[PDB]
Amino acid sequence: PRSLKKGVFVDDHLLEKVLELNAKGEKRLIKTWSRRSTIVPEMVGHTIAVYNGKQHVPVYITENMVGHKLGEFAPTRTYRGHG
Amino acid sequence: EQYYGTGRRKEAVARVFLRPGNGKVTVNGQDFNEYFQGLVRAVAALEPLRAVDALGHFDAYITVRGGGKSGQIDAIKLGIARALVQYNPDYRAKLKPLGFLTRDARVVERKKYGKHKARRAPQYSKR
Amino acid sequence: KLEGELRAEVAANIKRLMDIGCYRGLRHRRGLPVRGQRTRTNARTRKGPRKTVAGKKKAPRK
Amino acid sequence: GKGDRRTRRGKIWRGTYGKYRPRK
Amino acid sequence: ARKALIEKAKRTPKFKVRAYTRCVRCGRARSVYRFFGLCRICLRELAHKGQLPGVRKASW
Amino acid sequence: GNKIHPIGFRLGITRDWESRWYAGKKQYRHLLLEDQRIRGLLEKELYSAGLARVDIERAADNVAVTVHVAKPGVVIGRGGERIRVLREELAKLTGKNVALNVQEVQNPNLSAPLVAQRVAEQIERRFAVRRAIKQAVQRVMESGAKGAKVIVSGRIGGAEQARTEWAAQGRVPLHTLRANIDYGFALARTTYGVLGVKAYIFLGEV
Amino acid sequence: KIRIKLRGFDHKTLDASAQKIVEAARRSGAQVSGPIPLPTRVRRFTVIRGPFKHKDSREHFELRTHNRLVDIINPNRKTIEQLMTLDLPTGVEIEIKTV
RNA sequence: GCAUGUGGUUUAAUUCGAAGCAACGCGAAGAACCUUACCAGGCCUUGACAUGCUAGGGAACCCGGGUGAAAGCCUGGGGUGCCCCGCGAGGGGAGCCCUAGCACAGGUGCUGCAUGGCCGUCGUCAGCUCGUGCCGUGAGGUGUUGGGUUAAGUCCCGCAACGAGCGCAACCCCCGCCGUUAGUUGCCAGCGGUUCGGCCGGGCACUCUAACGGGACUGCCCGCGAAAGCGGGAGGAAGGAGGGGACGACGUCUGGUCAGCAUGGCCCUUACGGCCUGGGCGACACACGUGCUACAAUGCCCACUACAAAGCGAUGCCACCCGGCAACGGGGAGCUAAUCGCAAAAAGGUGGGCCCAGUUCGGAUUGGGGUCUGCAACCCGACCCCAUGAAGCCGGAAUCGCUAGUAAUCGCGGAUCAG
Ligand SMILES: NC(=O)OC[C@@H](O)C[C@H](NC(=O)[C@H]1NCCC[C@@H]1O)C(=O)N[C@@H](Cc1cnc(N)[nH]1)C(=O)N[C@H](C(=O)O)[C@H](O)c1cnc(Cl)[nH]1
Ligand SMILES: [Mg+2]
Ligand SMILES: [Mg+2]
Ligand SMILES: [Mg+2]
Ligand SMILES: [Mg+2]
Ligand SMILES: [Mg+2]
Ligand SMILES: [Mg+2]
Ligand SMILES: [Mg+2]
Ligand SMILES: [Mg+2]
Ligand SMILES: [Mg+2]
Ligand SMILES: [Mg+2]
Ligand SMILES: [Mg+2]
Ligand SMILES: [Mg+2]
Ligand SMILES: [Mg+2]
Ligand SMILES: [Mg+2]
Ligand SMILES: [Mg+2]
Ligand SMILES: [Mg+2]
Ligand SMILES: [Mg+2]
Ligand SMILES: [Mg+2]
Ligand SMILES: [Mg+2]
Ligand SMILES: [Mg+2]
Ligand SMILES: [Mg+2]
Ligand SMILES: [Mg+2]
Ligand SMILES: [Mg+2]
Ligand SMILES: [Mg+2]
Ligand SMILES: [Mg+2]
Ligand SMILES: [Mg+2]
Ligand SMILES: [Mg+2]
Ligand SMILES: [Mg+2]
Ligand SMILES: [Mg+2]
Ligand SMILES: [Mg+2]
Ligand SMILES: [Mg+2]
Ligand SMILES: [Mg+2]
Ligand SMILES: [Mg+2]
Ligand SMILES: [Mg+2]
Ligand SMILES: [Mg+2]
Ligand SMILES: [Mg+2]
Ligand SMILES: [Mg+2]
Ligand SMILES: [Mg+2]
Ligand SMILES: [Mg+2]
Ligand SMILES: [Mg+2]
Ligand SMILES: [Mg+2]
Ligand SMILES: [Mg+2]
Ligand SMILES: [Zn+2]
Repeated sequence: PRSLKKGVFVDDHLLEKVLELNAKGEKRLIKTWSRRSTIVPEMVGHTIAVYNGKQHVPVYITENMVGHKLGEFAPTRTYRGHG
Repeated sequence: EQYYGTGRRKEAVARVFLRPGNGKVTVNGQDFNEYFQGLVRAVAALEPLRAVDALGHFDAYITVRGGGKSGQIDAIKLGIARALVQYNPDYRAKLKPLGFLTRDARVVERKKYGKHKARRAPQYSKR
Repeated sequence: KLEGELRAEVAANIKRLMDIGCYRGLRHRRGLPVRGQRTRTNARTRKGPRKTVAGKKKAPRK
Repeated sequence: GKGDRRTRRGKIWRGTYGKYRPRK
Repeated sequence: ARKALIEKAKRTPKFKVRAYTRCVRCGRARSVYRFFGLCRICLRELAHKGQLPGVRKASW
Repeated sequence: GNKIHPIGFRLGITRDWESRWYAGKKQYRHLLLEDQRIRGLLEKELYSAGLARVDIERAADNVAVTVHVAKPGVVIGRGGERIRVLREELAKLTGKNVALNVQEVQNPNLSAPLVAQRVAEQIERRFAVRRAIKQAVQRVMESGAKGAKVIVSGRIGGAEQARTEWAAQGRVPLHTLRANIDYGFALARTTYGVLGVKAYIFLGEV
Repeated sequence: KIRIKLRGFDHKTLDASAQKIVEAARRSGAQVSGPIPLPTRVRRFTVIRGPFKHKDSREHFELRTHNRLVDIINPNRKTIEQLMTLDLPTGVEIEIKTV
């Protein structure tokens, strides 16, 4: 995991959009590309559409899904089975 | 007073110093038998003496560096024989029969490319 | 925390992950590797024994 | 036991040091 | 060795870590030797020409 | 996938390097590329003068570029002007004190790189390829040489079928190490495509 | 008092140059520890021969930086005034440290 | 069982080539972004790069805001240099910049069956040929064949042949013995001083380091043979090519590669060019190839104790102290290095444990907690510690390697490289 000295990593510009959405009490959909961002408890209850290489898919953020990074909730490849 | 002989064997170099007396032998600041603690081969190193009958009539101050201990053994073993002749040029006659003056030319073979090992070719298996 | 009381926590830990709907979740669900291994070969301890299927005729003719 | 990362052999082969094969 | 990527190669990039070497000659990305800034093709070629100084052919 | 570059084989035994200097790991990378930028330019700018070798000796902030050329006047220039222009443009691209001297390849018939070239030109100028070769090899042996060999390969003539022509006289002992053997290679660039000329010249047993 | 290291690629020129320095220090009034052959640091390179595939053929090149030490104890002035007048091989680097 | 490559299938994309030996740990000696050629999305259009040209606006250049995932898009200020004419206002000009338009650049788009170069290959196999003479109407033969010998078209005898060229051999490198020159950062034999470390004096003997040399020729003896040469012995460190390297003949494969580079021809030019962010190359009902680790007692674990070589490193290797189970972190000496370091060599040796068990064998898989690199470890890094402790009890039909310091076995280094 990420070293504990440097805290966690979220892209400033996603963290940006939420603080404005919090410090105004608004719950409007967000889209981003930075899968790579951790999930601070500040994001909780929001909805973030994240890129999976093709589209943005909504990801409602509940409590228990905080330690993780956003990408874990939009798989990148499509699988059915073999026929 | 001393008699020297320089024995090498396969990346090992032995420095043999002979001085008559009891029979005791030092390698690298330890007793011969403590240095080669549990090595069977070790005894062979003192075959050059035994085959001229001068074991006991000498001591040895020896040093080795390089190789594994066995390599050091056949190097000492050379070095002693090399030394028995600077002392007594007539000893050659006794040693050359079993060829104790012969530097073992044998040595580790260059790893060659496209092999795994110099010879050990990679496996061809199936079709 | 020991015995079956520990089996509890590990079990309900994976359970969490599936219920979350995260990647490691799906991998657990579908019985695939989880820490990121290859699957085009090996990956056997996760999928148990080998369910051989049909296949084709390569490369020239037969 | 070269695959066993809890032996001297284990760390010897992985080229690492740990509890089970420390430096000095 | 598409032209742009030889130039991009030189562009000091947004992060220290997109630093990558190509061959000062062909521009080849892949088998590039630090020490010469040449690939293992170019190395071979210039070595035979005699234009890499003190670079002999080995043999032991 | 056959024969070894006759030079790199003999290199250090019967044949010398075209760059002679020392450099530690730190500096080498760039003094190399600096040489290659020099040899890049002088090669373009002097094809007219028929140039065999570009020697690059080096000190510290010093470069002794010896240029080996058939027609040494063409390099010099009328008045002495052309050489000054080079030396400045050199010391521009180098940013060091370039010391460019000129050396008269007294006999282009025993310079493989030149024999090579002369043929390639001939091939470009649309000359008969077979004759072109026998007649080149000819000229080489006529001038002392102990052996010689020229290989043109590619779309010979117009030719849909790319083949290979070659010819030799005397001994050209590519296996014999002590054999001084000059090699040179020329590339002919043509409306129908590109062909390569190798020329080997056996010069003397050492 | 004056210690000269000699590092170059070609060992003929390297060795030659060092003779031109063992004698320079003689004809000027001093004794000398001879040209000592320090070990030589080889840099090997192992390129695949062909351009594409065919990994099972390589070619081995090396880069041999040769090292000679030379010491001039009892260093006079008629010594130094015969050293900054030499320089005769090109591919040899000199470094002088009065230690 | 796992690591990699591949077939297939799947996919928005799983970039592309390699395809019997001679494709499959192969191009890749380093795919998280980059690489990167594929896919999705947002962007630029004389373009990220070359040399220019016509017309206008500008010194070049420097810093800040807006929007944005970034790219890009819009916008604010600072700045007036140089060359010529002039007293000056100022006109002209070089360079660089922007806008419009034109030559054009760019293309890892196609064709390796249009090519160069380089390589794989039969094959380090002993062959492939030419001048003259000779045989034959001629294609062609002779020589090169035959008998002996050889690793060898290597030599001997023979012969219508006598030679020669490319090949074999030799000249080059490493290893094995000795010499001369050389004494530091290496070395310690007798000696002086010792904090017991070659540490200090001192010395180069020895080891070594590394530059030049000597040495081996079937030379000697016996036996066989017209000869070449073969068997055996002596002296010798080495004996009949002493061991290993580099070195690939005329040609074959329409072999490989337009994706290293180069290049003919065909194709695209606000798109097949270029920038970016994200995804992919890592997908998984399956199949093969190459390998790692094992299935254990000639073993496993823990402790103590020995003996290497080759490399690498002053943007780095990091000794020693400290915290920490540890990865590692903080402090910090030496070293541009025969000095300082990486560095513990592991098998081995001595002691003790386990006692035939899916085990103190095996270490997959997963849960949890950390470390480091990196803008960033979800897809997809390695490492540490706790817990989990799968298959596997020596492998069917088939099949591979190796003839001596070889195989088997055990560790060590390096290239690429932030990792
Ligand atoms: N390189 C090379 O020579 O081959 C070597 C080996 O791989 C053979 C290969 N063998 C196998 O698969 C077998 N091995 C085990 C797996 C399965 C199978 O049982 C193969 O494919 N054989 C048949 C198959 C077949 C049956 N029917 C069609 N149409 N094909 C074939 O294709 N023959 C060709 C022909 O009939 O012409 C071929 O071109 C050939 C020409 N001369 C010979 Cl001899 N062979
Ligand atoms: Mg922002
Ligand atoms: Mg070995
Ligand atoms: Mg060796
Ligand atoms: Mg291989
Ligand atoms: Mg191995
Ligand atoms: Mg175990
Ligand atoms: Mg191109
Ligand atoms: Mg990189
Ligand atoms: Mg050929
Ligand atoms: Mg060709
Ligand atoms: Mg080969
Ligand atoms: Mg593929
Ligand atoms: Mg292609
Ligand atoms: Mg890799
Ligand atoms: Mg990518
Ligand atoms: Mg990208
Ligand atoms: Mg004026
Ligand atoms: Mg003015
Ligand atoms: Mg093009
Ligand atoms: Mg082809
Ligand atoms: Mg093909
Ligand atoms: Mg006739
Ligand atoms: Mg024949
Ligand atoms: Mg042969
Ligand atoms: Mg012959
Ligand atoms: Mg004493
Ligand atoms: Mg001293
Ligand atoms: Mg020698
Ligand atoms: Mg005879
Ligand atoms: Mg040969
Ligand atoms: Mg083809
Ligand atoms: Mg891949
Ligand atoms: Mg299987
Ligand atoms: Mg501690
Ligand atoms: Mg530390
Ligand atoms: Mg041990
Ligand atoms: Mg025991
Ligand atoms: Mg079982
Ligand atoms: Mg059992
Ligand atoms: Mg054999
Ligand atoms: Mg290793
Ligand atoms: Mg490294
Ligand atoms: Zn290149």
